[PDB]
Amino acid sequence: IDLSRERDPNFFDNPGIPVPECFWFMFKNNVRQDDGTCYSSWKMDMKVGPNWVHIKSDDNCNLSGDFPPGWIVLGKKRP
Amino acid sequence: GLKQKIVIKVAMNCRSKAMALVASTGGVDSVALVGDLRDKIEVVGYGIDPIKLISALRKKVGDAELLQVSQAKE
Amino acid sequence: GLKQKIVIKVAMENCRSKAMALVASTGGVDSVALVGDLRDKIEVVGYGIDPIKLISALRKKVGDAELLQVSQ
Repeated sequence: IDLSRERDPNFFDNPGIPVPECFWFMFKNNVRQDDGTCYSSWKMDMKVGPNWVHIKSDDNCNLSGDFPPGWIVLGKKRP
Repeated sequence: GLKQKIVIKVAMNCRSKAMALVASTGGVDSVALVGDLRDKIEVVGYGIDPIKLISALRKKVGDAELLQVSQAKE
Repeated sequence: GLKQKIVIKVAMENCRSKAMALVASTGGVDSVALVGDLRDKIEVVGYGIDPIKLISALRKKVGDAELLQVSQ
């Protein structure tokens, strides 16, 4: 898995709220399943295969969460 | 974080119908088709019940799955 | 073919929901966002949106509607 060489997510930034700092990508056995944006130094709840996962973002858009086996979601800088 | 961001996968012209239904919900600031296949609706607003929204979608458009709930932040 | 951003000011007195439904249902629309402090402007993004028909629709079915912006 390599995020430098992942196509930028198809996103829409609501003008009424701050722009999210991070792109994110969801994989099951490294096969990209999903993507979108998120705020860094923040959190979201995401459906990851069968389970809801409370994903934490640090200020470098690194994403920690208790991912089910064979699943991961990875975060990163937006230009 | 008074505003919610909700991402919903919809079996989806179903896009226009799904978009109209969510757009018509109370408290909505924005709806956007997102993802590479444009098979997802991201809604931003206030006082949106995701459960009622998913129910509305399933009875009206077709299969729908809550994917993401997060707050907006200032 | 080109990615268009269109901003329309609409009277809207819950005429907001009807207006957002209409725009959101229009051909080629990717996003609809209420903008301005009073949420009295609709911002539309997409491909192949016809702003003339969109304005006609909004005047016909919601009320006074004004083109503030078209960009791409």
